[PDB]
Amino acid sequence: SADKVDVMIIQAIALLDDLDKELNTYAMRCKEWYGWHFPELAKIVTDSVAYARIILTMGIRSKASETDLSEILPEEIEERVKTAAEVSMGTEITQTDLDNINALAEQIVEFAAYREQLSNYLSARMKAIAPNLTQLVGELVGARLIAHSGSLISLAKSPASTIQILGAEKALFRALKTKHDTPKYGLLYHASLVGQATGKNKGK
Amino acid sequence: EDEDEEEVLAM
Amino acid sequence: NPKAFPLADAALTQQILDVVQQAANLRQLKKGANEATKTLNRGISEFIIMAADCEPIEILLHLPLLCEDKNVPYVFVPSRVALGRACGVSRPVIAASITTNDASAIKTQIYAVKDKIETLL
Amino acid sequence: RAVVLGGDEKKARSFIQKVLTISKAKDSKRKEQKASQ
Amino acid sequence: PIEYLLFEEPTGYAVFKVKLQQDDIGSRLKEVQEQINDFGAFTKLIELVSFAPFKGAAEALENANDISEGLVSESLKAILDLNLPKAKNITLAISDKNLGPSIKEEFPYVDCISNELAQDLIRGVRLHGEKLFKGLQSGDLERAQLGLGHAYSRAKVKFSVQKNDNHIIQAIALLDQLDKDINTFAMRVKEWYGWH
Amino acid sequence: GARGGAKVVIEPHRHAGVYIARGKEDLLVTKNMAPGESVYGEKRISVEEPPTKVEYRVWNPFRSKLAAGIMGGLDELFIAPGKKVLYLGAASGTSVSHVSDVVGPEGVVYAVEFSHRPGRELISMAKKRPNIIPIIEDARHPQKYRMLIGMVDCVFADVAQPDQARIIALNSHMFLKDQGGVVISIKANCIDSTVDAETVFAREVQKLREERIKPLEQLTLEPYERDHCIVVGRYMRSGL
Amino acid sequence: SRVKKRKKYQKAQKKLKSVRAVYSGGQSGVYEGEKTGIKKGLTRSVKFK
Amino acid sequence: DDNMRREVQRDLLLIKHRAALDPKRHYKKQRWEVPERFAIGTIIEDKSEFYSSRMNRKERKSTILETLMGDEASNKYFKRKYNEIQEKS
Amino acid sequence: DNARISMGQDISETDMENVCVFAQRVASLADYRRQLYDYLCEKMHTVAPNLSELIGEVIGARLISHAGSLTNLSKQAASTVQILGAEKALFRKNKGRISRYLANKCSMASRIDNYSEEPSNVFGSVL
Repeated sequence: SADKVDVMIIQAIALLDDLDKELNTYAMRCKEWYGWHFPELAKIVTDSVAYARIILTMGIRSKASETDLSEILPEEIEERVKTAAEVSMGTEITQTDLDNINALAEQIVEFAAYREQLSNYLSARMKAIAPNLTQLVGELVGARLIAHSGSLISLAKSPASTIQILGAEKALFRALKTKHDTPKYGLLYHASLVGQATGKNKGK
Repeated sequence: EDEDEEEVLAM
Repeated sequence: NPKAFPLADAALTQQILDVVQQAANLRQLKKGANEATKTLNRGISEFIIMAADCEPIEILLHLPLLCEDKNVPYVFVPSRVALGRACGVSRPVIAASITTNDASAIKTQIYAVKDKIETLL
Repeated sequence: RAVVLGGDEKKARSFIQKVLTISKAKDSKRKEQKASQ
Repeated sequence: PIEYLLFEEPTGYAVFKVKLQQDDIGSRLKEVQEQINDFGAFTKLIELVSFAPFKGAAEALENANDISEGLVSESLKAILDLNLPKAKNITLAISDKNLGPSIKEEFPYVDCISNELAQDLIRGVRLHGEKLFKGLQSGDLERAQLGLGHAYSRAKVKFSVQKNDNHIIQAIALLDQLDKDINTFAMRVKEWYGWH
Repeated sequence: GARGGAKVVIEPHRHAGVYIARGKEDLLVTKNMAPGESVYGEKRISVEEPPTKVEYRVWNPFRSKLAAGIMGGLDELFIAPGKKVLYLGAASGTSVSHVSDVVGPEGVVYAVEFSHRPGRELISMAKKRPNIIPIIEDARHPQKYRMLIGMVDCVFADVAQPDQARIIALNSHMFLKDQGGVVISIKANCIDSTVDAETVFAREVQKLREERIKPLEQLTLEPYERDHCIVVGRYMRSGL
Repeated sequence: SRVKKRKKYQKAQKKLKSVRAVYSGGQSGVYEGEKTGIKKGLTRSVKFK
Repeated sequence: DDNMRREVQRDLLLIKHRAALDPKRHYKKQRWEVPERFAIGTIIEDKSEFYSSRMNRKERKSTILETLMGDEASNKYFKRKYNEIQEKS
Repeated sequence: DNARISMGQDISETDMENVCVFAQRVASLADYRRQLYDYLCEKMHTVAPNLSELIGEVIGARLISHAGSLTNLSKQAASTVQILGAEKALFRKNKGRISRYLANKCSMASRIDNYSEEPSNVFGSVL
């Protein structure tokens, strides 16, 4: 059945990490390239998507007086960007320059939009290919578990001890060879139930 | 810690 | 206001070209903008001479920037035809550099021109 | 403690002992001369 | 014999009134030099009577250039007119001696002082900064200096946008990044549709 | 020596904000406020710390006289993290960038320059470093930039001018804190080539005493420079 | 005697390098660091009392 | 990190005993203790230093010592010097 | 012909939605890359007309980036400029002579661009 293939999950989780890396590099480029026009923004607004949206609404600092950033930013932050716009140390840019920077920012929000779509799609795949696992550990940790082993079957043939320390091999074998205590959480540390526990109960 | 350890089962 | 600044008067130009000829005979002269640039990087330049009639003047405007960063005196002379002739070579020279040497035979003469160039700047 | 080591780690361990003996020899020789003076 | 003091800030012009006059013959004595440092003792000497902030970045740069050249702007001529009594002659403490002649021409009834007694008072105002404004809105003096310093420097240098080659550098490093991503994403599209 | 892909050990110096990179050779190092690029072509050292990739820059004692001071063993430096510094004679970002690194995000550097051509590179460098305020103005007339500078912790003077003592005096009286630091780089040839360097160094120390500046230590900058010294003093405005 | 004093003087120039730091032209080539190392806890400045 | 990795410990020994690495190189006397806090860094050359001060990629190694083993001149000297000391011992 | 008869396994509608949507993202980036390339050529002409004319907009822009700025490039000596592009072969026994010769002219062109308020392309053409 098309709805019970695990090769989609292993690729989706790999794709999702690839998107996060590429979306981050473009965000830095926009913060650097647009930072020439107005370098104080990066310190005020840290979110890459929110940073990109400000450029789309107002391409130039002069526009900051009239442009409204309410839908992007809270009240106290949106006024900080307005004050900084006038007293900025940056240089003016041509409309030819502005056209390509807006194009880059559009790619930020479009990539951010698709990243949210892929996150939902991975949840849908996980709730159909391994519904029982998702009910217990969750979609994100569940998908990470499956991808680490390489297949759903390869994970099924593993004892629960390995599933406990599945993502901590660097620490595990270092400890085993050096007569030291071994890790006790691995990749399951980010499961919701583990977080609810406290102290030594996390290990249990 | 090379002085502390000793090598065995040399191959 | 003009890019080539300060420009030495007629009297100072002859005094500068006198020192250039002596340094040429004593192997204390670097001819050409490329060789002049290296001396500034090594900090072995006593001062720089440039030609104000260079065509275009912009191909030697990196030198004043390097000098002012390094606190090295520099001056412009009106003619590259005259500068190259006094340098001892058969071609025009747009820039020349007097190499630092406190054991030179022309040390007093070099410092005399250097003092006047600082006054010019 | 007894351990089992790979070839590269043995070479790394062999090298560091060679260095330490040379340093000890160079230091002691340096000491003896200054003591003599 | 100082009664009013003029201080220039990045944010505006502040006029102070000298309540008590410090000893002049004993100016170099340590105890009078310590009073300048101590805020509690300094506040007994002067008190703020007027502060006129600038309209924005443009006015601050204009007045920075005028103060740099020892000239009286319309903004400065306004605050001095509002504060200085017309009166024999009112005495105004200013940091710059070059500004003294300019103020005298506009106001024949004010005598400007920039001696060391004036400098010590200007020094104390600079030392304590916003603390002397008693809660009045003067922005942040340190953050305003950064913008004005850049604006001041770039005006003298006549820095212009046309010179910038940073647009070139950002373009190059972005183009090859796009080329890598166009390939990387496109190959995946071959895999995803490759199954189908 | 210190080639491209070589590995080094980074440890702190006795001075705060200054580091040493060990190896077959040793390097003086400051943490990069603007990572990813060099200011004047110096070597950089990357460390992976929890993982973010922090960067460091090499400080060349032959290019910076302050670095030549660190190498020669200066006892007290008032340039330290969280201090405002007035840098007189900031030709470009060669040495101000390293001073900006030491003071860090919380401190600031007031970089004063006169010539316009070096000033352009100073302004360009200052955009990458928000803690640098470039002031393209003559240090002989501090009144022209009194609006731009507040009270400062340390005054560093690298002006290579015969009347540098007056300039250091004028700027300290307005902007320097009581008990503030003063660090002068003196080049004997610039002040008086007619007499020996030792006579010049003694004369400049006398002028500082005349200006209520108490010298603390003096250091000559061989092998990196010839006929150069750094004098470190304290501004005692109350009394000497 | 001329040769004897020549060898005496060149010998003294070597020993002067072991008594104090001497300027020897500055930097030659790419900067390769401090070859003999940096001492963190030693100061050579002359202190005013 | 407590229980520090062996490669870090063995590199800290190289800096401490750097006086013996090269017969021609000598150092100021220094009692170098392992600092409380430190980092391991990799140098980045300038692009203008491609010929003068750049290592080839294959020569680069994760540790300082592994590069030192690669140097053939160093290995030859250590082998000769080591034998002489053992003969005397 | 292949579509009528093939061994490909049909994937879900949600999967097909991502193949197209992901393909739209790839398609848009190619369009923007072409736009940014044209922006580069126009910007190279105004900023560095002499250098862009002599070698090209893309090659000249890479040379500027390796120097770190146009100001850095104009300050370097001719020998350093040649080894500034000796790692991507920007200027590339008779072959070496031209590469050195072109490097010297590139050094001159960068100076006319950097130290002119409104650089022209007249000298780059003759160069």
